[PDB]
Amino acid sequence: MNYNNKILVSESGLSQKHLIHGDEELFQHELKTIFARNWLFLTHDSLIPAPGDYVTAKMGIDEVIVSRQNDGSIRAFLNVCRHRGKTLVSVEAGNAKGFVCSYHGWGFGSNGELQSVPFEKDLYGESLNKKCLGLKEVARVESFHGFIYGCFDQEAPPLMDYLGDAAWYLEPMFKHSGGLELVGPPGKVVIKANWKAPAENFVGDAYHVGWTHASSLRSGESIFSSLAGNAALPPEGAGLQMTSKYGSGMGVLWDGYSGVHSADLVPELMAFGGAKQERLNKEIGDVRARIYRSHLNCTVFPNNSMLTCSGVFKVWNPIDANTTEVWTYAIVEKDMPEDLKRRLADSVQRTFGPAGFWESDDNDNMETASQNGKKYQSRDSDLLSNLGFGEDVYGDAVYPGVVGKSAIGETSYRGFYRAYQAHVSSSNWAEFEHASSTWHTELTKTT
Amino acid sequence: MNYNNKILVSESGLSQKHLIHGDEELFQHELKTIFARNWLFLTHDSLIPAPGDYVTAKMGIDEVIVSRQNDGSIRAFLNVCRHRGKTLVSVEAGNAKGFVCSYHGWGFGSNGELQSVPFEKDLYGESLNKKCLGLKEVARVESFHGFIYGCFDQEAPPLMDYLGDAAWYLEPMFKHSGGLELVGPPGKVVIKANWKAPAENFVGDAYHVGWTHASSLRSGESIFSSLAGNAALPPEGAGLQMTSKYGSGMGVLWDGYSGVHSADLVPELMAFGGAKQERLNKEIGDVRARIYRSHLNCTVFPNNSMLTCSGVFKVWNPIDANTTEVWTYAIVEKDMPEDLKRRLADSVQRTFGPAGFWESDDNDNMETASQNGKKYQSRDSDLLSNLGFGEDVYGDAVYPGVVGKSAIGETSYRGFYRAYQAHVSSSNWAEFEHASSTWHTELTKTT
Amino acid sequence: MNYNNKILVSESGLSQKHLIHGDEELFQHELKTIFARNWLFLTHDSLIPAPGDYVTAKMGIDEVIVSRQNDGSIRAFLNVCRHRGKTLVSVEAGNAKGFVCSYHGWGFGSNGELQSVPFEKDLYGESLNKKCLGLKEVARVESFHGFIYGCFDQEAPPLMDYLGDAAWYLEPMFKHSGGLELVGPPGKVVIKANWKAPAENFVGDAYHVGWTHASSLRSGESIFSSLAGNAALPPEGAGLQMTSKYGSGMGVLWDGYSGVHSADLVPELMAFGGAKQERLNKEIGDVRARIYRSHLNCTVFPNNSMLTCSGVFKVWNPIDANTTEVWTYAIVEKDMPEDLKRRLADSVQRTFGPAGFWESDDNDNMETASQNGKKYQSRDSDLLSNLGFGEDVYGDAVYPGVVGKSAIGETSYRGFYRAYQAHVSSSNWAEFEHASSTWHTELTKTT
Amino acid sequence: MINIQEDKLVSAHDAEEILRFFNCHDSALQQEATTLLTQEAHLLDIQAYRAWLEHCVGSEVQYQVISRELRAASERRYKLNEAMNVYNENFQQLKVRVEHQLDPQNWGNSPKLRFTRFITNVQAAMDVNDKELLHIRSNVILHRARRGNQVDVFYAAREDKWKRGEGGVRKLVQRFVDYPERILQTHNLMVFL
Amino acid sequence: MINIQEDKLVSAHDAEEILRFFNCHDSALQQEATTLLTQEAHLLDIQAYRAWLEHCVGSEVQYQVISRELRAASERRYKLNEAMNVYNENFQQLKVRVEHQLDPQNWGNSPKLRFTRFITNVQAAMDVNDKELLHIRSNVILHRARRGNQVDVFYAAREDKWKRGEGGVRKLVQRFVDYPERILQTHNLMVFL
Amino acid sequence: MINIQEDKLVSAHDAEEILRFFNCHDSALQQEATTLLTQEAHLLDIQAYRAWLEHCVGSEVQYQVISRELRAASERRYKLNEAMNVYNENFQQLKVRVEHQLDPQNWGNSPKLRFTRFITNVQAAMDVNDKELLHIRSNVILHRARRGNQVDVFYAAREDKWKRGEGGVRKLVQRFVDYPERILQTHNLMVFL
Ligand code: FES
Ligand code: FES
Ligand code: FES
Ligand SMILES: [Fe+3]
Ligand SMILES: [Fe+3]
Ligand SMILES: [Fe+3]
Repeated sequence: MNYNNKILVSESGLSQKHLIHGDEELFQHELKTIFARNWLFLTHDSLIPAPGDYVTAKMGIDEVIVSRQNDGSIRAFLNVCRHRGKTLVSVEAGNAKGFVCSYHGWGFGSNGELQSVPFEKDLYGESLNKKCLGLKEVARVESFHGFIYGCFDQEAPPLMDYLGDAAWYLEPMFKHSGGLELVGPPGKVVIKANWKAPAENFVGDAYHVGWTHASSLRSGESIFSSLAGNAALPPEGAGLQMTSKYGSGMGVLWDGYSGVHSADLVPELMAFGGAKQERLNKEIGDVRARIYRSHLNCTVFPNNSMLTCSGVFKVWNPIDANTTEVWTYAIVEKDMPEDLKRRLADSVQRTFGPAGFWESDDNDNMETASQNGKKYQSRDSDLLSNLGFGEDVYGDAVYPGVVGKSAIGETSYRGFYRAYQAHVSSSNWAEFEHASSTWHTELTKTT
Repeated sequence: MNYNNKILVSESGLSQKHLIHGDEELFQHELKTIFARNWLFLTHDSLIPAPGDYVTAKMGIDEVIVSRQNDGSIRAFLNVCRHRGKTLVSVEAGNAKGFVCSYHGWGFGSNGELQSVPFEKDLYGESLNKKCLGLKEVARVESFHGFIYGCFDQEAPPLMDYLGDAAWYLEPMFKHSGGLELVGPPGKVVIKANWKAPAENFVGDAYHVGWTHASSLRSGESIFSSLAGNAALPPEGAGLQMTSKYGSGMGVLWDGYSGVHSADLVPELMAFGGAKQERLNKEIGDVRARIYRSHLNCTVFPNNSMLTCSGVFKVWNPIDANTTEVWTYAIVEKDMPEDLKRRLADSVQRTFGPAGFWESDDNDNMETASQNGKKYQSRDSDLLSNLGFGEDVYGDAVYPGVVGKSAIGETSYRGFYRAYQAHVSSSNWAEFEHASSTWHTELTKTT
Repeated sequence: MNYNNKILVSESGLSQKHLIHGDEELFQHELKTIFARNWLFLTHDSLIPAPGDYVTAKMGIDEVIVSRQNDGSIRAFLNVCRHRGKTLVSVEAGNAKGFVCSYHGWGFGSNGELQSVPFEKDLYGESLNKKCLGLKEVARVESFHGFIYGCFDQEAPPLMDYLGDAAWYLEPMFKHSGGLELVGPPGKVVIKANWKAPAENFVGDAYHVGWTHASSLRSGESIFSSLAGNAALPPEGAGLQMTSKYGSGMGVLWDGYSGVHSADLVPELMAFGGAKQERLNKEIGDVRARIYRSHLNCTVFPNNSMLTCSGVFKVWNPIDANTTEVWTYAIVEKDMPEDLKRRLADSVQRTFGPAGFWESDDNDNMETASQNGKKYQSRDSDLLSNLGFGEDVYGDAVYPGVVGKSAIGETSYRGFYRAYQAHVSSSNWAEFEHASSTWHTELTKTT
Repeated sequence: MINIQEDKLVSAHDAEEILRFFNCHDSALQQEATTLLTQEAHLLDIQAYRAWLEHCVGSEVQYQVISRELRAASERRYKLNEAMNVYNENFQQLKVRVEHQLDPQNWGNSPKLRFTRFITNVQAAMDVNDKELLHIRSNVILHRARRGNQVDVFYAAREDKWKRGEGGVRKLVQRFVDYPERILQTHNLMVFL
Repeated sequence: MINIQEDKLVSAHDAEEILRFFNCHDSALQQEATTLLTQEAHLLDIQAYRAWLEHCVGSEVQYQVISRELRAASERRYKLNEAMNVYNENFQQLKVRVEHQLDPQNWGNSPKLRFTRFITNVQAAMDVNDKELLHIRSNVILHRARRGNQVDVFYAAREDKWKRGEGGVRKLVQRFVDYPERILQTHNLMVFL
Repeated sequence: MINIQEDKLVSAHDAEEILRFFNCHDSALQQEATTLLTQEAHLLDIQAYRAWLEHCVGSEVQYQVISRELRAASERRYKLNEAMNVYNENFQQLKVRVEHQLDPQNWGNSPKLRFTRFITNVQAAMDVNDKELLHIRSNVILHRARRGNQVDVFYAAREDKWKRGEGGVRKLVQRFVDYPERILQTHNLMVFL
């Protein structure tokens, strides 16, 4: 398939070819143009706070070691021995000053340098250019308020620029709250769906909530329980949707600080977020302070999602076009009391974890939609994301980004897929920028 | 591979490249040129007799909903939501006036029309062109005496024309008997074989019966038990073989009305078919009346097979080159007494169902033959179907089609593969017709 | 990928692209250029000593029947019926004068000839050219001291020429000891590694022994136990490495006649090999007699490996780029006492068999190294095999081949991959020879 | 115990079956049942099909394995045959299958197959009316290996009726299995569950 | 019995657990345990979730299933949360899950799912201190089939605490499962182990 | 019970084995066997290999697991070694394997492996001659999970001989397993069945 010419995503992101969720050649092409090019979630400071602390993480289908350096920085490396390519580290986390390959014993530092080679003098003599044999290093590793992302592409924008308009929305909770920590370890489950299915669902799908999650809403007694089975409609201006140039986007449901959490956590959370909101009004303004305690369903392009307040943090790790490995962490505010933190974490896993009853509601949706993308008569069909098109604005006086001033819409899908098409048809970052010079105009075209 | 030039099937259908049973690229190419182009079995009237009744069925690798309309017609649609492509219906059969998507709640009618969209006025306003968002509909749906076939290709011949010469053989049992019903639900089993392996075996393979099924024949005491382990040969003119322009074909074993059924059903059946035959002699003639109570092993091109009298009805649903999902129904005559009908159905499943001891005999044959098609040294080898070549006739005064006046031969393989080559090397129906202008001459070439 | 131009293996075999262990297209290309072209291990005389005795074996992904003819020769044939391609033989070994196909009953002789076809006269008349319907025969079948190899390529060198310089090393144990027998049946296990991973490991990897097998060495108390966890280094000139023009190669560890065998067999073996060595000094010379009782880790290109003395004999049967079916036999000297033979066989399986604790040490190494070859960021990375480069000699007065006069080095990897590149970029044997005219000069380039 | 109007996922049939085991726990009966099922699994495992028939199967047996069509949980209009019979054998029909297994020309039996059964969750209760009718419930995992790399594993719950036959030997007079997997991924269901 | 300094792969917790079963084998207790677990598996299998809750689950229950992060066998510095809770439910939380299962809009429950449990290796021992606290250990294989060709099999060891509740019925007051598979290959773990 | 001339698929060996269990059912023996196997599986599951050896394994043990070559059911001329030994260990050989498991440099043991065994179909019978020789038959499903997404499941029937050792403790003196799967699809068979 010719990705320079192939219209996988229609103008304004209005539709996508269903094959994008099933096509293996395209999946391979995404490895290069999506995953090797963009910012990918690795871990959080709270997971590797001390020198020598490390976790493994996936970047696309690659595995990397993410290690806290002695100088307090974080470097990431391919989890692959430089000799004959055996996987270096077999655990998910620990603390160490280096990694030794179990095949022939090569010793690498936490800084990736080849530090020792057994019988070096006797076998290699002085031939071995160790300096040139360090673990393949991830070019870019940056932090967003403790959230660590990596990018194999040195030409990429700094992470903050990459987050674009989405950053403004996350800052109240990520920055102004005093900071978040990630409670590990994450749950890990494989689903038979394309990574984009849950990615698009978290980026801008509030429409499915009432119907998909009818049973869970009803059962949990959560603060959104009124939408069960589409019984009620979110009030006028119950929230909005936004998206950005590099693909990230999110839905905003005003005030839903306790989020998906069942009645048992609603009072405390609503009390906690309200108290904090009150202090924040003075520091960052009423609007932003409200955003802080408002439920954000967001995808950080391409495969990292989250539900602030609910505190769900996801990585949709790609395996193949119909296979995805879902990592589920809990995000908690650092200043919450320990016991609440503990209970929020359990509740996050309870609702969206491996046995999350909410996440379970979504399985069939994500899986069949992805699998149908391989079906002959559906390959060339069009997935629609035209809801709210011609009503999104850009450059609003209050809410930045391409913004749908409605809780339910497909604004965020449009922005996500616009950025996806641009990358897939682009050979590098400059081409992407060239392909994205009129991004917001494309997204608001009939407005 | 270049399917315009590649000789996958030799002249006169004498041989096929073994790769056709293992080649995944070719499998993909079949999806287009075989399955998206030809008539495929869906269901039977008896399975969806009342308005709103529906079943799901496969067409190639696609899934479709087959629904009885209010006006008594049947329409079929892709089982895929028009919004974001989730599989619409998750059950195999039921009754309903429509289908609601569990992802975002879109409501489709049994007529495929987009009937409701949650919060339509509030979200879409008047933007949504529902008229244009109906389920992708299967272009052609036709009936052969209650047997419902579908075809995605609008340019296809009417089903009767498609059945060609084969129709004459089926009519006594399908039409003149007063009609058949399909007893559901079907058994469903996955085998590790290419769809063409069982397809070719049912279309014209009487040769394997004595040997492959030696143990079953012997054990069941069925009316063909004399052939066990090739002990005896079917008498002179114990039957024949025929094939047709569009690929369908069948073997005819004279008088074997009780077929594969064990001794416990032989007397009753032989009594039933004999009594009916006697009435039919007067209506349709002795020959045709005898055909009615004669055992037909037939494949309706490309992937639907049956054994009349034995009453086995098969769909070889393609999954990949070495995977096939076998659907097994029982066909019974409408006027048979209920208890016999019930027992015939059990007996059909007993012999050819998921635990059919006969069908089990065939497993290894179909599976290894298919799997060997992927083996490097076999890919370019030639499967032979030259038995009886140069003795088939066309345009006979009594038996229509290309006909081998012998119970055992490979006449039907030749016709099946001739039609298969023509389609695979053709871009559309006109090209197929052009490629098939001398079909019967090709099949009788040395006669 | 263009295999004529693609540098998969760098000059002098110094490095290989990691993709070679994960690339499916390349795997397919190997089927043609490696497996269909070269000599492949089938069986041993001791496994099929009497007329009619046969085993099945894999050649690449193909299956073949290897049968002892009446005249005492051995012929091999594709295990595939010439009619419709069903797998002919379903067992792994037996004795018979022919094979009958269970599909339609065709009877083939142990000589591969089509001998009978059921109802031949009645169905085929005289049409069937049986002479032309014999099982597809493996062109070349040759013996190396009872070890039977086959080659589908008639243009291949005789097996002895193919073994090249490696033959000199094996002869003391394969020829001068009075002969070996293979104790069957073999263990069979599937590992998730590329065939080349264990192939390269056995061809020249003594470096991993101390570290990879630290636990086993320590636990078994075997004669190499001093190397556990790289505690000690093999003495000066504890052995060497060699490789040859057609890819075969091996490591030599002086005197290690009891090899990997735990303390319980050390005394007897060391006594046995010493006594034999003493007789051989007079017949073949001290050096060669010592080689006999020296531990050879050898790969006979491309996928057959062994550890003489330890008596491990392996076939790395290719399934796909990350799947390999490991056959493990025991080699024993014919004149060893029966009880020792029995116990050596158990010990071989105990250490390197399906539950071989040593072989288990290697699993993760072989599997992850292979699987990492598919990982996007590793595909174009370089596996290093530069150890000892610029110190190998060719044409030595005593030890023939390209030889590294050091127990631990990557000499044998270089020769293995040099031959692999040559074949992969070659369309036939002549091209390989042309590509290999300066093979040893390439291997010693900086020496 | 169970109110199917409250326990909305429970079938009337299932609620019926669980009631017979909850009331009277006859410890010695459970042990008899265990022995009976263990010996039967043992005979089946070693492929002593004739012994199985002779010692485990009653002449009036109904050996039934069904496959239920997938239908809406809330389906109440569509009333065509809900299931087909993978097995629905009387003693003579089992015997046909047994002979088919022992026939020297059953090519699929060479090389010899390997069966391993794991019977668990045995429950036993005498019928309320027929004092000679023993109800036995048990679950089976059936592992079948053949031809080097073929492995099929079956899973099922067995609702049996066993009754003292000739010579006082309790034999199977009814086995009913509603097979859990709608589409078999085991090549076939040619095993005696 | 176990010296963890010698038996280097053994966790302190595991060594603790095995000690309670090795000392006193109360044959009748093992049989009670067996019955309790068999009936509980039976109710779960037929999806009688309310009956399960009513008859098998104590009001003070802790129903916990954890997933332990993979760490070096020789790791002794890294001390962050070792496991997450796939389940950590009190009675009311189970009840939320039960209602979610019975809800007519749980679309994933249509068509109806098929569960089959195999409980084995039952061990039972009264607690040393609380004479009313029964320790039960058992292993489960849980087979779930749905939508024609979806098959998920779960495997686990269950460390339970059961205690006589109201009406003298022994009910589950604690279930602890350290799930063996770090990355689930079963779509989800939405089953009651 | 079994006539191998009639029951044509039955091996002489199998017919022999089933005969010892059919005659005398010692209910208390079956229960002892059950306990013995449950405790042994428990120790193996938690990786207490030294405890296993110390408490479950006799000094004269033969621990054997074979893999039979696939041959024609009707093969009677070819008479070369029918099977190879995946295991054929004496006590000291088991001990070598145990030490290999506990060695801090067994890299494959980090992170720690997870084992779960399910023992079923236990049968027990004293030998006819040696009144101190207990014959125990049982089936095992062995589940091994490691490194996030590796899952291997083994299935087998165990023919054991257990005998009272020092301190009156019944220990395993012979385990024989004819492994059902000719080609292993589990990476290796490095587990104690
Ligand atoms: S592969 Fe890592 S040291 Fe050789
Ligand atoms: S996918 Fe069906 S309503 Fe959205
Ligand atoms: S396939 Fe072998 S005889 Fe026909
Ligand atoms: Fe959702
Ligand atoms: Fe057949
Ligand atoms: Fe090794």
